[PDB]
Amino acid sequence: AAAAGPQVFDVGPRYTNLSYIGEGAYGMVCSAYDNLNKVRVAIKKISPFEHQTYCQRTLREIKILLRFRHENIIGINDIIRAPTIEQMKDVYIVQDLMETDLYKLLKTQHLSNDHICYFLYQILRGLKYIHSANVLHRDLKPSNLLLNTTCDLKICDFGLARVADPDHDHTGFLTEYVATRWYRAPEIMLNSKGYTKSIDIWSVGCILAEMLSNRPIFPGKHYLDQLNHILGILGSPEQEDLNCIINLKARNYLLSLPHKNKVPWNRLFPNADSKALDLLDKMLTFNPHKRIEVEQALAHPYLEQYYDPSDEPIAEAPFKFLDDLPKEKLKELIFEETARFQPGYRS
Repeated sequence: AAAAGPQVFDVGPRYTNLSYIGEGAYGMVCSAYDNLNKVRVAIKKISPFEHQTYCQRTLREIKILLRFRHENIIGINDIIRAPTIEQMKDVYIVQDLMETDLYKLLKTQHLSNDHICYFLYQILRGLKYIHSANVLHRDLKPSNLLLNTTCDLKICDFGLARVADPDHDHTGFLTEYVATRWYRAPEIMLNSKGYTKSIDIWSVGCILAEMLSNRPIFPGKHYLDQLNHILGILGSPEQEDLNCIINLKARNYLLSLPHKNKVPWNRLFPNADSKALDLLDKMLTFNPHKRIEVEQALAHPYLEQYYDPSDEPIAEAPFKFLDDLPKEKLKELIFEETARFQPGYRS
């Protein structure tokens, strides 16, 4: 019994004065007023119950976000749903209102070196906490980095997140993959399921590059094209790195390519701070075993103004949970996961 330029956006007695925003993440987003807290908040209506995938992504995200508590990761403030499973058709997730995201910002604004440094610091600070919980985000990109007007940055969208599993990371050449193409690490196309922490560091390197130039560094138009963009900049992998790829099909593909030399980061980014480029290089390293880890990245000289490991907190314990559960049983776990926000007992 309240409408937003259709459709039904019914968020109960707490949240007044709706105001449409976007249409992302298989639902719809409005600004609204939190009468208990007296601040404007953001609300996403989620109607995922018709597709098993939507339900998977939704449960995964709610479980992680309710467990995490960190300044640089979006929190869930409230969840609104019907009082029974039967009546529950939609779920509304209430979060802090964030003005913009890095994707929208990069369309129109050039970043100062100071803004790049502070945004990168906050991304890595959030990622340290995520990785400390043994979780991989697996879809970091500018549109999943929320910003407010005071340059505070919060990571969102844990729909493809997974618990790290390096022992089961190996796969064959050209294995299909779901996360956003332009931010995929080279090993995804060669021999990796993206079950290790290094997958996220690559995505952060891509984001840094994009903050430096306002354009994606590796804009592949299709699955294999992505690998060739990467190789056009990094150059042919070195023998040691090629020897690490024991997958014959992936190794022979790399050996089949004509030799390409590295394109120097300062040719690519002539206006960039040289310490930023040194860190860039370390994040965009071909061999994931040689790729910098999140805590080393935080200690890099580029970030010296901000680095303070006592103020870079970690999760109080690892996270542990999947795809085998049907749409019906997923609705039930979602119902249980959101119980804490219910009025429940009222006299």
